[PDB]
Amino acid sequence: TGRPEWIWLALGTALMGLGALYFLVKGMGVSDPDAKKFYAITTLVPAIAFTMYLSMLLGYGLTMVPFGGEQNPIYWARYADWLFTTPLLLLDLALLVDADQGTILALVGADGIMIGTGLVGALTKVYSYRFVWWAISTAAMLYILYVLFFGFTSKAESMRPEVASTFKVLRNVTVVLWSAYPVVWLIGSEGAGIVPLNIETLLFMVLDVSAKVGFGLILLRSRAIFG
Ligand SMILES: *C/C=C(C)/C=C/C=C(C)/C=C/C1=C(C)CCCC1(C)C
Repeated sequence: TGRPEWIWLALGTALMGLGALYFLVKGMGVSDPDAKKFYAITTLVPAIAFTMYLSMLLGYGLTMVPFGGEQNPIYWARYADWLFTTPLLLLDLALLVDADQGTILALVGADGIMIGTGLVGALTKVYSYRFVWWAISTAAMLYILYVLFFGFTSKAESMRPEVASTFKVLRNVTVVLWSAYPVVWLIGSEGAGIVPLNIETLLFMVLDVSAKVGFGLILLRSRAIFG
């Protein structure tokens, strides 16, 4: 096939794999129970991303959805990735500030809605309705971000500055990166079709890698993960 976006898919696969292995190696050397916890969660994130990037690289996770008078290429494998990686990242943040079970449940649920409606919208055949689903998915993301900024930050204040400071950074990277996804979707292949798929794939790999390996590197190198 040789689609123009394959190089970005290859680069995404490469970076997710390397990040996974490094986390795995670093994770199985640590003896601390809590640290192990964070390591297992944070290693799984890029591990899942790797498998999906690899699949997409190999020609799977791609479907032609008709709308706008065109046969649009929609990479659905992405949602198969995010469905499990986004809530896991959320869990990492939750465990960090000792969030309550109710909060976590609500965050993971909002996250499920976000990815769920997101895919439904990415698959919808009525052009205008694609944006209705997109709209609901974004509303869910804003809820998650609101909670992370207003809820979590507040509880991270019962933690040690080292932990509060680590969370702030992770929270910040998350707010900035996550905020970008809906915009990429809106102007890319799933939306307005303004930004071409190859470029679109590039933007997604940068955000994905930053949000997983970037996030992991920051979290795992901190002393805040220790019991
Ligand atoms: C490793 C992957 C990460 C951190 C992915 C984050 C993804 C989002 C915040 C995605 C958000 C979306 C919307 C707000 C609406 C349209 C569809 C999505 C799923 C692209």
